[PDB]
Amino acid sequence: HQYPALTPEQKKELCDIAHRIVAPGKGILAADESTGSIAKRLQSIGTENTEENRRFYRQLLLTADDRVNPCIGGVILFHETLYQKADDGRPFPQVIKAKGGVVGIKVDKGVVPLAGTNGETTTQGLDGLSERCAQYKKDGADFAKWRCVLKIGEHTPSSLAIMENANVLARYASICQQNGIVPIVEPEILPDGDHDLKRCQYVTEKVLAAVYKALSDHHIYLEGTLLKPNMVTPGHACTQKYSHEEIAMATVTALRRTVPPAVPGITFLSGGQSEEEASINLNAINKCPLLKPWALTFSYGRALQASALKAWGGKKENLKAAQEEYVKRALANSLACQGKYTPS
Amino acid sequence: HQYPALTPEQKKELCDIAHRIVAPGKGILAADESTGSIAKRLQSIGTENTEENRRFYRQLLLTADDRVNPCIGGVILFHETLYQKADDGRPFPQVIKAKGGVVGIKVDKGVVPLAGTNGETTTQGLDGLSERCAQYKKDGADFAKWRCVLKIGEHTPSSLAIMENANVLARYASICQQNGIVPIVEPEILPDGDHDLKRCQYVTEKVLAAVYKALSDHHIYLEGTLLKPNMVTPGHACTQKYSHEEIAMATVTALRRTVPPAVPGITFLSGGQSEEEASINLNAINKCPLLKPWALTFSYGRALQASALKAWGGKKENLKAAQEEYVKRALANSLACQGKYTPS
Amino acid sequence: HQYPALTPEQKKELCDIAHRIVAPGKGILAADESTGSIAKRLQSIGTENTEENRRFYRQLLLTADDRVNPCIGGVILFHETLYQKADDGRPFPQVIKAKGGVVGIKVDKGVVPLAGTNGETTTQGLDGLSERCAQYKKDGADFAKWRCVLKIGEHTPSSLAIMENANVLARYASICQQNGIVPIVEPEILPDGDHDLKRCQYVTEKVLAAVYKALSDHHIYLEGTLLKPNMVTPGHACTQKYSHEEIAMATVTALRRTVPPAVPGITFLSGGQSEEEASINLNAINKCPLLKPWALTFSYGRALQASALKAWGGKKENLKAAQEEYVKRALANSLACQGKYTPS
Amino acid sequence: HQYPALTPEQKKELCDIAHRIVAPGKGILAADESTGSIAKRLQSIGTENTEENRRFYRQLLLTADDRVNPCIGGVILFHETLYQKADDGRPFPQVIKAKGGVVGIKVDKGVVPLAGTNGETTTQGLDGLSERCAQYKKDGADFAKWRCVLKIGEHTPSSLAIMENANVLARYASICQQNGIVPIVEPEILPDGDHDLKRCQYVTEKVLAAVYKALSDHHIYLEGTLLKPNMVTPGHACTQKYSHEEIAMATVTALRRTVPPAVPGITFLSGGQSEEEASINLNAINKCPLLKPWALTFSYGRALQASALKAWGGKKENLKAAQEEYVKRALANSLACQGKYTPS
Repeated sequence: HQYPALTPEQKKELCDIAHRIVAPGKGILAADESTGSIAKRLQSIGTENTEENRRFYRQLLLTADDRVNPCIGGVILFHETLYQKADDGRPFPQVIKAKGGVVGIKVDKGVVPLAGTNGETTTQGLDGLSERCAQYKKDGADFAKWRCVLKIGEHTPSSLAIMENANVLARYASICQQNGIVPIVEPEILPDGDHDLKRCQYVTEKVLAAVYKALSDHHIYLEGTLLKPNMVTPGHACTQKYSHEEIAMATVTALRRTVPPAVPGITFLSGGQSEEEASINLNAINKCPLLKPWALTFSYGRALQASALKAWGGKKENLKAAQEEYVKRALANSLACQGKYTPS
Repeated sequence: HQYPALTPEQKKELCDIAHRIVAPGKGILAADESTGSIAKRLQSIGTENTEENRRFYRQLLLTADDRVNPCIGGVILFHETLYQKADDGRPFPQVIKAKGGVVGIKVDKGVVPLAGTNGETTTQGLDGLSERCAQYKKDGADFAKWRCVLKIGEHTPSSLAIMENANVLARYASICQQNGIVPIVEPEILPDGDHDLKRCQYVTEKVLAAVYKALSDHHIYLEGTLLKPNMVTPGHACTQKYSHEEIAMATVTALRRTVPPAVPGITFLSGGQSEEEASINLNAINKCPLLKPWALTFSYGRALQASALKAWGGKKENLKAAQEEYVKRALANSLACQGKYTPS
Repeated sequence: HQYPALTPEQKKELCDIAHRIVAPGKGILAADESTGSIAKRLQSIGTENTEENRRFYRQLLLTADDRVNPCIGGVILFHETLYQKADDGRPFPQVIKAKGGVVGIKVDKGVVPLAGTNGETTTQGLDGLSERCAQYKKDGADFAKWRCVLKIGEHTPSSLAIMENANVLARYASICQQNGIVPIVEPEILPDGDHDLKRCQYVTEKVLAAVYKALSDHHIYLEGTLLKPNMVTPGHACTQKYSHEEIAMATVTALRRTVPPAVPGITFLSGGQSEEEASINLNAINKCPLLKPWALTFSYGRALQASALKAWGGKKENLKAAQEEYVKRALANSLACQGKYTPS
Repeated sequence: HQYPALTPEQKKELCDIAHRIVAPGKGILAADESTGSIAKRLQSIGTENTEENRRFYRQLLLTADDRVNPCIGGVILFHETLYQKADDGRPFPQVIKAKGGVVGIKVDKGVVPLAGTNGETTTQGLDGLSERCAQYKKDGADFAKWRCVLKIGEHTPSSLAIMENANVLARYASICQQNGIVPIVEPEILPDGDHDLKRCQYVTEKVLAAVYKALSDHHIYLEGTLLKPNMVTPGHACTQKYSHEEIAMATVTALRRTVPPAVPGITFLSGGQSEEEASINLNAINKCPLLKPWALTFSYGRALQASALKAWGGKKENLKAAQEEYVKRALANSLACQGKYTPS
């Protein structure tokens, strides 16, 4: 480093956090559903949108039993959710730390259109981000989430969208690492479209290559980062059927062609997939015959808890049973990231 | 345009605004002194920093006589200053429009360090900028100012700083043009250092080339933009003495090597220069024997009003006389941007 | 310049050559038809392809009367054609210098496919180019031609092709300027396709912006260069009919949005256009109401001499008459680059 | 792949060649000493420079015993050396194939200065490279070598030099893979200078990141490539002493931060190092506690054969003994790339 951006102590801290997140059998739980998204989910389960509703939803998910201690290496919370307290009164980050995980917080402020593109958007949130990261690390958070959205179309992702999303991801990563927070670079490719699996693999390769070029450009310490990419899955309109083995082969091939080995782990996202589909795909990815020099685990916000949310149904009396459903995913996903999961 | 970013009506509006700003004999007045900067200036003149102080300072500058009608093509205001009212009670943008100018507003939220660079910084402010631009155009503002800071050092400006400042400038320009506001791209090179004039010219050429590459990348309509670059002036520690003719030659050479002709005008900045130094340099630049296909006018926040601020001295009774000093610059600067100014 | 690439004497020489090429009423004659192209032309006129055939073809074109002294500011020759001698025995560059022009030589060695693109190609020729440029300047040549080919398709020009052609153009320009030769940057967009005029303008803007970014990157002295772009003309399959005024508006708009004013002149290419079509389009471009800070002249290899080639018909006795046809274009084109041409 | 550059059969062939080159215990022998370099070496050993001299030098090295069958996975030859024949009369590629290796050929035509840089140079050789690669694959060659030179100075490597060398490396790689030849990307950093090990690591990280960005840009199939980087070794004038463990840590750290796992192997270069120094450094690199997902072997043109060249001394009678010295390195280097080498 000509002008170092991190002291060796800071690099040690970021490496420790990142490796404790993606330790074998551990994955990320995503409770980052903002007001609109959690309102949509609560409408789906027939519940009104209030702060107490999110509070008992987190009580359902965050305050689970001790069986999910190794499964959940970390959770990502929302701002109010990070500041909210449990029924017992203890703060939620304290609950997560007692459970054994690490607290994370969604940082991005949403997507804003790019002028002159076919619906391509970039993500904002960089204003005053250093102060927010300092405050969130004061509040027990040790990693952050920033979601950038790129879509596969006939003429998209354009060069402008790819480089702009990569640059804002790198800026967010630098600001996070300057404040002791491990960034999660999340270039997320939408599964919408008629594109087949080969097209998705090609676009994922290009996007990840530009992402890590931008990370190298901004002097990002790669061992203090995580990756949250979409699995290489064909579009909903694609008539060709691809087995889980083919999904795993394409995904691991893209990650081996792009992601440097200094990345501690790759935490995949749901991307509209079902819980069983995501579990089987993660198990196949962890069972790929290729050489995989980074941890391949999960960061799911829908797969782990769709069954639990349906079981709760806006009712308190189902709580334990609903919590059971959540465990029924977490343990299973702990087997998915270890390549030890057997469906049915 | 594969996917057009502006309708022809919007392009016409931006072209009209930009050309009315830099019409012959017209320049930009910069009243963008934020709380810290205006507090420093008021401490220099021995005045406390309150909202009423800024209010009567703008009353001194904005509510001048009718002799400055052609000289001042537009002014840039601060958020409170744009929302503030005069002693008569009329809003300041109404005063500016009655005077004949066009209202502008400083948009950037300040500079934030870049990790891993020798003090290089980027500028933030993109969060929710479209809504702010819509509100400001509802408030009579038609152009905006975003100041990016690049400095000439032994190993700076780095590639990272240059491309990051160019990219954020292009993003700000696209957001502004999407809301009917003409952006002023302001890559400002600090005069600090021991570098000579050749080094400053080289760095200015590289920075402007990257700036307009980024503007082309983000589909910026160049005719709806303005440029606010520093004149090619050597550092304070540079022992070599450069005549105003050499300053003009280097500046116009850099602008001809970099700036496309679609740019309606180039409004220079003070950059720590004195009022007479800036006036003479602008007059020499407008008298350069080369072919200059864009308007070369001024955007001064110190040169036009340093004498007026000193004359005011925190006292109301000097008002008219202080206003006279302001006029003593504006008329002169109207001669500087027409190449018709004679010192002494 | 941190490490200068040209001494002031070299910059003066390049500026002098470039400005003498594009002096008002002067344009470039292109005799760069390689073995395949000149063989195709001679087959079209029913003549076999030998060295003597090219020799008397150049005798037809190069050894014209004194009426074409101001019209032809320079010619571009082939390697053998540069080394060939006239019927009188004087070398062809001596003939050109006596006529009043400046000798140029085609430098590029042809196009080679880019792997992984939809037929996109880059241009080779950089190997040992400095020695060849030194030899050619020893042989009276003062400028050079390098043709890069980009095509407008559904998904082309790709980012790879655009940046690669721009980079090889900049490398060729740097090598030429290091040896006293004024490069002609020729990013040529094929008119093939169903794309309309707006698409061609957009692609031309992007290509020219990347070209001049690459020229700035390689420290090219812009005043020692020329530009040979295609006019913004719709595809052959485009059903919409665009007037010459619209062609001129789109072309000058692209050039004003992209080309810096330091470029001494822009010498357009035929691009499959007819002689009268090219003459009328150049006349309209020179009559555009916009501000055009660079010379807008011609570099034609087909328009100036198609009539002369047809008149010759592989026969010596038509020589003078065929030469007359050539003059019938050159004078007319001298009126086209001055905006003084009247059809019929 | 939107427009595939290689059929699956071609990818299989390139993967097979690349993995057979860097199979465990195998490395590259470099006999690429051009006329000037081999003349300098022969002057050092007191021998005149003729074709027969190179012929018996290759007879010394290429026609060794059967003990070097697993050690030497491949050799890189010169054009004449590839076309030369042994004393028995069998062609040298046949000798290499019988020994068990794979034939390679140096492709680059040398370094040419970059205008406007502090001595930075780029490499030429792309002209007609596809035909040469086709001919060389017809002559038994299956991989190629292209050496690009970047140097660490006070202000170098510049951005221009880094991106230009990366782009020409990617172009060479694409041309090679289009003709069944596995390219060796060789961005070689000169050890000249007073820079310490941290500076060399930083520059190596940036150069490798740009190199693989350019490889991704040109659609290079990474599994059909090899890498030939310099070990992260401080300058000759650097007063600080770095242990072999520190060299290994810095080198593997740079490779893990930059090189994707799809690269079959990384074959280091001598870089002016001694034979024992290179062997110990390679052994330490193969013994690094980090996760190394690519083969880490050698590509030495001086370390393997300096002792053999000194033992030969321009005399035939020492042949066997000199060959013994060559074996004394090869076996040792087979232990260096397996992490099984013990000095003394």
